[PDB]
Amino acid sequence: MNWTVDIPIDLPPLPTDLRTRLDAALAKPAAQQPTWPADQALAMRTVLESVPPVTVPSEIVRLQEQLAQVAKGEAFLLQGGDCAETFMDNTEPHIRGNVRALLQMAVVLTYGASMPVVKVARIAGQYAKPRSADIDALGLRSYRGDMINGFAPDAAAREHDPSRLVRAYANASAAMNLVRALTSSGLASLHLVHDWNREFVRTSPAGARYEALATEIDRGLRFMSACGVADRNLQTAEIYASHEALVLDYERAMLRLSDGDDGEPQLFDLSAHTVWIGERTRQIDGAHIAFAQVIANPVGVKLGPNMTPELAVEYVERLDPHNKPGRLTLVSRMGNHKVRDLLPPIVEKVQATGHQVIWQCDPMHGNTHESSTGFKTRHFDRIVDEVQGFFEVHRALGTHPGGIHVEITGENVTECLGGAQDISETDLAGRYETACDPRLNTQQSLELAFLVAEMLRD
Amino acid sequence: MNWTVDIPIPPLPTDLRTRLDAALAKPAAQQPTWPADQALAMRTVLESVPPVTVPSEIVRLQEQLAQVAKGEAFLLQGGDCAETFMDNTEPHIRGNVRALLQMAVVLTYGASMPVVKVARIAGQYAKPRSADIDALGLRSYRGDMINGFAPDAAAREHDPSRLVRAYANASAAMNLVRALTSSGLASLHLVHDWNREFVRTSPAGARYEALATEIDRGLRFMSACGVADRNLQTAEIYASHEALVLDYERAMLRLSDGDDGEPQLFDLSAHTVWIGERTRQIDGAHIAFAQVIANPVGVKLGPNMTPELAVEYVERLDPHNKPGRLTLVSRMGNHKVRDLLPPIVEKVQATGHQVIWQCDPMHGNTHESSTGFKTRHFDRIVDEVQGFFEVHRALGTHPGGIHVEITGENVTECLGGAQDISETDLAGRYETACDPRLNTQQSLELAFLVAEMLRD
Amino acid sequence: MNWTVDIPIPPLPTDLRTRLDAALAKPAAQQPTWPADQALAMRTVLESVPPVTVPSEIVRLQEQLAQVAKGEAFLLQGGDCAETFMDNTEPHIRGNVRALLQMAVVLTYGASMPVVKVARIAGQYAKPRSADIDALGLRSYRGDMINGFAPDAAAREHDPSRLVRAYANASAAMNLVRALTSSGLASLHLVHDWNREFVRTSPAGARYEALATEIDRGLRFMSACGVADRNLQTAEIYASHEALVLDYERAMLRLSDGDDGEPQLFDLSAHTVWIGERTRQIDGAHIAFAQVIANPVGVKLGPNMTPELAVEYVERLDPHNKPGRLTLVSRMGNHKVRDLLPPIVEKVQATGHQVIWQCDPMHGNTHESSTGFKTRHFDRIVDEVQGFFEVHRALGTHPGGIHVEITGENVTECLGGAQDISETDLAGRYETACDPRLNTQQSLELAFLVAEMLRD
Amino acid sequence: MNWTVDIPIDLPPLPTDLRTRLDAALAKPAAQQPTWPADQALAMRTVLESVPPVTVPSEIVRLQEQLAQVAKGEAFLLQGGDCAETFMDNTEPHIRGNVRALLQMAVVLTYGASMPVVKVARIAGQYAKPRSADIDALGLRSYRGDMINGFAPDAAAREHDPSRLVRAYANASAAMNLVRALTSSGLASLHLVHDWNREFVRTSPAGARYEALATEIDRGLRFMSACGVADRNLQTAEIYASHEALVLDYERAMLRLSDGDDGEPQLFDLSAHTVWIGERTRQIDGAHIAFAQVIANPVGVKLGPNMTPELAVEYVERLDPHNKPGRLTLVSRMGNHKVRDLLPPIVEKVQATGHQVIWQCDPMHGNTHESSTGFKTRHFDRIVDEVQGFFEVHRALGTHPGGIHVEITGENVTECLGGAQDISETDLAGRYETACDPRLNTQQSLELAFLVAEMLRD
Ligand SMILES: N[C@H](Cc1c[nH]c2ccccc12)C(=O)O
Ligand SMILES: N[C@H](Cc1c[nH]c2ccccc12)C(=O)O
Ligand SMILES: N[C@H](Cc1c[nH]c2ccccc12)C(=O)O
Ligand SMILES: N[C@H](Cc1c[nH]c2ccccc12)C(=O)O
Ligand SMILES: N[C@H](Cc1c[nH]c2ccccc12)C(=O)O
Ligand SMILES: N[C@H](Cc1c[nH]c2ccccc12)C(=O)O
Ligand SMILES: N[C@H](Cc1c[nH]c2ccccc12)C(=O)O
Ligand SMILES: N[C@H](Cc1c[nH]c2ccccc12)C(=O)O
Ligand SMILES: [Mn+2]
Ligand SMILES: [Mn+2]
Ligand SMILES: [Mn+2]
Ligand SMILES: [Mn+2]
Repeated sequence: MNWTVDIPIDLPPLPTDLRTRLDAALAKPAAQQPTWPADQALAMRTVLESVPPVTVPSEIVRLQEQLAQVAKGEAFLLQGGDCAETFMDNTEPHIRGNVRALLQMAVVLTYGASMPVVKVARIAGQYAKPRSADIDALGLRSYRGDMINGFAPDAAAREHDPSRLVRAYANASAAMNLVRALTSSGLASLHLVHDWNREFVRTSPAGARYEALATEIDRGLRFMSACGVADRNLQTAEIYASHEALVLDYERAMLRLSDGDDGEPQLFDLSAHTVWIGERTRQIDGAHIAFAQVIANPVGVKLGPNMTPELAVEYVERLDPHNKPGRLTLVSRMGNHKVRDLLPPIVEKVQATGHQVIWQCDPMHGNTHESSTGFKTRHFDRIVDEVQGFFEVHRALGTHPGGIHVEITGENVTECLGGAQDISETDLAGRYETACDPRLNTQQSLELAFLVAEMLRD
Repeated sequence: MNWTVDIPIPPLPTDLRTRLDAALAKPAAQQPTWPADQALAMRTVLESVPPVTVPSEIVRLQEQLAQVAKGEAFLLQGGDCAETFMDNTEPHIRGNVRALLQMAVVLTYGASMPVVKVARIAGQYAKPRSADIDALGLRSYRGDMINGFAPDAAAREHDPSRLVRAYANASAAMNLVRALTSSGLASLHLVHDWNREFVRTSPAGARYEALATEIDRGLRFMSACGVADRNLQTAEIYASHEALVLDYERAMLRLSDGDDGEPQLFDLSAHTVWIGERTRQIDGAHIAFAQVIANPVGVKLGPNMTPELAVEYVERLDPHNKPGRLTLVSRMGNHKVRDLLPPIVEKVQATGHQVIWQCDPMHGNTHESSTGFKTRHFDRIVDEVQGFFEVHRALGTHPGGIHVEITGENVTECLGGAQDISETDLAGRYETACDPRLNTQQSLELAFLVAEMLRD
Repeated sequence: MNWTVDIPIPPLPTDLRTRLDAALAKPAAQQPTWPADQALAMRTVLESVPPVTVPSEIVRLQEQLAQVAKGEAFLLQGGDCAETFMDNTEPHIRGNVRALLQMAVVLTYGASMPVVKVARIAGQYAKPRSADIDALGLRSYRGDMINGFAPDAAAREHDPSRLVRAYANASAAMNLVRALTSSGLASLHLVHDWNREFVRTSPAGARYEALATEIDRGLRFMSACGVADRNLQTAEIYASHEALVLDYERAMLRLSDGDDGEPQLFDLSAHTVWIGERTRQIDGAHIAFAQVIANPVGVKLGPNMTPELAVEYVERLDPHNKPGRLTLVSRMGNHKVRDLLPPIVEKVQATGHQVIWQCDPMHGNTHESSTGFKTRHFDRIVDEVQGFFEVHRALGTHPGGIHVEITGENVTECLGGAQDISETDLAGRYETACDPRLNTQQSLELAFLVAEMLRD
Repeated sequence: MNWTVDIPIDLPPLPTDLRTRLDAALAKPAAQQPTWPADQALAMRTVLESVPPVTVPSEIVRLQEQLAQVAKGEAFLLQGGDCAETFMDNTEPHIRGNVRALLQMAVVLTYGASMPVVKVARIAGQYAKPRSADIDALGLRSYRGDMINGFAPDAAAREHDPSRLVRAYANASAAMNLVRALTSSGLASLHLVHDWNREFVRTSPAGARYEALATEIDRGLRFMSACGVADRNLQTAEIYASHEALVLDYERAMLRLSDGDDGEPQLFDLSAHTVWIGERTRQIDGAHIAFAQVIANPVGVKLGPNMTPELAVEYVERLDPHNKPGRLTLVSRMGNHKVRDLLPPIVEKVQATGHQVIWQCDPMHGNTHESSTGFKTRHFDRIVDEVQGFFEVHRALGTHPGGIHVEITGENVTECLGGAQDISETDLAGRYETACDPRLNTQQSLELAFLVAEMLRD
């Protein structure tokens, strides 16, 4: 009839002082919010206020410690996953593939950087997106991600449905459960992950190019074993969860109070470990920035080509008022043709504040174009070149190129042009599967890690 | 108040399909009565969801249960009698995880060997009933996977959407159990501090002070010897429930890769499951389903168990003689266990198979109070574990573990303990959706008492 | 019966040469009387030999002694009163190492904190004498570094070749101590098994059974919690002796590299040394020598110690306020310790320096038996440690350690203990070349008793 | 007067059954023995029978386990030190230097081999040597090593002096004490040792040649740390002690019985962990081979160019009668011009026995010549080439090139020609300090390790 099933829905409030501060923050204007009825939103938030959290505060405190090391130039941040997760594709094979692809990158980057890599997935919550246009090319209300409405090009599917708040949480908690299982039970074994990398080198069209570094890494691993390193710390990995904090109904409902066995109680957003604010919602006096101000999680802000040095400093002063290294990550996405010019005066001005942000490169979102064959796509070479320029900016300034933020999948999709597979405009039509932006496929994402490893090694 | 999910629009190896079909074609007791087409829709949803557990965890559990079977570890299994969707919250889950960990510390010290920790959690949403009409003249409550606790006819109708609600709640609970155990709740030193606070405040804490202090001095000894808090920071808590609703269990089957031997069916709704008294028909679907899955399994054994039938369970469910694959869960009643258990243990031991012998001291010791509550006396619960130990000591066999129903809540559900919970007291916080649980103090007191059994 | 060694045919920093010269120019008590030119030849040999210890070990010991001084570890120091060349054998060295380890296990459990293990070994070859003529009318025996034990005049002549014989024996003993401690003698589980055998066979083993079993259950708990035998397989035993013969100690000085701060003189005849009652003249060469070397040092404090003099030792020997650099070693007599120690501890604590307070319960409790033997009563030895603990408990200060004279041999040298060694018994195996030692059973019994003091 | 000092000398016997077997073995003829009086030898043996052992049996059992792994192709044996230790040069700086030089080699070989390296020093007992001629070029009785007589060209010094048995033990136990201290207290820290290697690359004349591999190793080490390997297993190293078992008075006096907490009591030679029998004393029916037969230690036999395949098999049958992998090491020293020809039929015949020996290359003792300027010397290139040929023999046969046995020192001596320093015949006169054969100096020994690492990597 509909080919759906309906699932029926049937504790103490947050402290009054923290709620008072939250309410003053959320009184600010919020861009890009769903347009569902307030009373229905309230009902769904009330459901979510009672569910088990996706993450817990001690994990977020640990992440914060590891991100402080990144900010101080003593680790590197890898952040990667789908552009937009869908409920339909939130499956074991797909989750496992994206976790594998992230781990494979991390091995190569760890060796290249000669320092720890903090692994943060875009996963278990990346279900909401902004739109510039409220009507899409089919004359429909725009798809806004599965937390808000449906991808299917159908008017009914596109109506904003607050029950998707609860479907999002179910999907997020189920995905996170599996990410925890996979990372603690042997998928994330260093030797197993490297074996996958060896197979990539064996079969890639440009594997000859990456053979030398792959063999080095292999000889590094075998050296560890030769020296009598026990495989204990090598058996499991930590993968943290992240998404864009966009739908404030969801994020506010997933706020919890820490139990104060750590230093004192505060608000954590336990929908994720770390979240970032996007280019379309980072209004300095808007609700998203004010929400980020109130929560204890590490946070990031996207910085595009219109960014000024002065506005960047404002973000730093609002979001890192206590000068905690790693609390704030500034995520540059300029375009490969602009990054070398636009980034330096922003970095200089922010460095002069005495604060220590993480400088992270997003080489995807500034390098998107439309193909002749009608697909939204990005060229691999432009993605690579923005990271190259980003490294050059930091090397010239003596600052730390702190990490990358990429959109990838373990699927063999045909979404970005180029790479060693030499994906063409024609090829795009084969497996163009993204519900939003074009992702690096599993080979392209690994090839990028090898290339960035060589940047790190210089 | 509906959320809504879409019904999704590589085949099993032929032999596994054949064997699964044959198992599920056998008669199955205690199944919900809902329409086949609606059940199919829900199963098709569940066949696509992320699993609650993964096969490598289950293989690890099997290794650790083999050590139990060989007399080199002890099995602690505990949690709610029935999880509810309403009470599937962070505080409640944290409390039950804490209560299990607290027990495990005391039992680990008492046993002088590792304790395998298995929660009744993230799936324990279905129960059998002897009668389909209850004392109020309603269709019986069968757990939140099947129908609703509320005493009205509409709530008690069997609703297949509860299959998917059960999974949602299970996966969210399991996520949190993983987080809590890897991120410091399960720190050995933190858990023991809770035990010290119990001794401080219990009415019979004087009784348990000496052993508590011994444990404390054992922990400090580790630190004194330069043991780093690496192995001590985190714990493994496995998930278990009664495999009852075969619509749910069959939909949560996944095929392993052939990285370990050959491809097998794992039930990834849990790490380990057990078959109950009312569904363990030797030629029934539940026992046959258990034969087809790779998980470690248990079978409840009540007072009508024969030595010969016990051997037949062993031979059907442990056909490859894999130590720890099968757990036999005695629940006899404290007045019967000493008499009924020995000839069952003797006969099974003579097979050359190595089962885990596990004591369930709850389900054989239930009575109704004057004040109308289903309850159990603490002293009878303790005494069945005592008798169980005596049976094994006399035979030279391994008293392998306990299976108890507990909660971290301060409920008033079982009589007695050091709090001396009375029939009157029961009315205060009788919160269980099914059987009476040991509250958090009673569960810890039981662990101290069983530690003293282990030490003798 | 001579082996023969050749006299070997970068200058100190000027300030260290100046300070060493000034120290050694001060008056030195209790020195051998042998010709300067012969002493010089021997020192020149010793200036070229491989050191018994190395500076990084001494820096590590200093770190571990700082933890003792801060109340976070306990110091066990024990071995022969006087090592002899004749008894410097594998069995004897192994026995004394075993006896020290056995004590350390019990004390570690009792203290609930790490025990720093320091043997009187690999150098303890020289002793002071109050009288230069002994009861037989001979020149007194002064230890094998100086002259011979045999009661005849020729053997008692001071012989500087014994300097080099002492080093040879020391370095050979230290080699073996290193081998034994890294290669399984010092395995925690093996050492505890020896303790279990003692409880099995001692006449008062019933008395110590409960604590022995507690310790056993503590060890098994570690294993149960999945502690790997990595940290448990090996132990560190440091070497110590009284720094008495300044010809020997000065020849065994080596200059550190400047990898840790600046170059310093280390005495590499040992890890730590102490200055005795008869050589601790505040303006004498021994105290000045101790000021110049980087090793942790101790000073013996007897019944005539004032609080003011104790403070002067602290200020001279710990001028930089480095916790654990100085150990003050109380030896008062069991009848005096409670009275004499408190005002010394109070005054020193008020300085803001953190010394190690260590009990030597032997040297203040020596008497002569009817049957002619120098002996000590076990009960008086125990009682001085008891009083020492009482002094510290009353003051809120740290009873930091003990310094005892023990052997792994079944000798008959100290009266009493559970064996009830009598005056008659003494004649059986009175084997010490100087003071009466606790035998292997008495030394272990003492550790059990001091563990109970630690537990109160 | 003499410029010496005299040191005066002042327990249950070994079991009667073991002594009976020992006496039957030592009844055999023994070559190259000192000629001191029997009654004086007996007195000195009686002294030594009572001294603390240099090594203990549990260490030797552990070595045997690690050598079994070498024999099975899963580890590599490095054995190195002075040709002849002297008492005069048995000092802290010299011992420390030789330990450092061995460790430096081991790091490079571990990385190159991608498997553990068993580190065995020629040290703490290498005090005795054979001679072909009983009169030397000065018309004196030949120097036979400090255990027997004195190096000084003086008739009195050259008389065989049994008190040197006890001086040898004193020196051995003092050296071993220090080797234990150094290896457990931070000299043997992996990172510290590698830093020395970095400094060598910085300053060697051919450091450009070895820079790439040095940097690889550095990046391997930093990878370990990046992956969160704790520096516990990396802080200390095991260095075992070895010498040629030549003077049977010494070796027999240092026999001890194991305490039988291991499987059963037997005779261990506790003067060392492992000993070998030389080319001049390996008579198949001689006392040295029979002594090696009776002791439990791992043992080696030198095989020179006159070796037959049949005699090699005889050694295997006498010395490894229980087919214990690693118990026997066969140490080829052929000459670089002969090894490729002479070794293969020996390896083939021995492999066919079903026994697993360690095949170890001694590239020194077959490659010695006299310079025009009068010095006994070896060319670096010939030393390297014999190891090269040795590897080629094993690669062709599918057998395991199991290790090397070299004569090295941490001193900057001028004893072997060539290397990157290009040591000439003229240069030899500068620091020719060996009491017997020419050693690789500290730079040459490290350069050899780099070159053999490249052999391992092929
Ligand atoms: N693909 C998902 C299926 C899903 C994930 N978590 C839950 C929880 C409860 C029911 C279904 C699911 C979906 O379409 O939501
Ligand atoms: N486990 C040690 C690691 C090590 C420590 N120092 C060194 C020096 C050279 C090689 C290795 C090591 C080992 O592999 O022996
Ligand atoms: N206690 C839960 C609340 C809830 C609603 N949807 C989900 C999804 C996943 C976990 C929990 C929940 C209930 O009433 O079902
Ligand atoms: N880390 C060691 C543990 C140990 C090993 N053997 C012994 C013997 C006695 C006491 C302790 C130990 C240590 O704590 O010294
Ligand atoms: N007990 C020793 C035996 C001995 C003789 N020379 C040495 C050298 C090193 C150690 C011991 C010995 C003694 O009588 O001196
Ligand atoms: N390896 C863990 C140690 C541990 C950590 N937390 C707890 C709580 C209760 C018992 C033990 C542990 C283990 O033994 O399970
Ligand atoms: N160079 C050494 C010095 C030596 C080494 N060990 C001992 C023991 C006793 C006396 C001297 C030495 C030598 O010439 O023997
Ligand atoms: N301690 C882990 C090591 C590790 C395990 N799996 C992976 C995968 C990719 C990189 C590293 C690791 C860590 O460094 O995160
Ligand atoms: Mn995107
Ligand atoms: Mn129940
Ligand atoms: Mn004394
Ligand atoms: Mn040589």
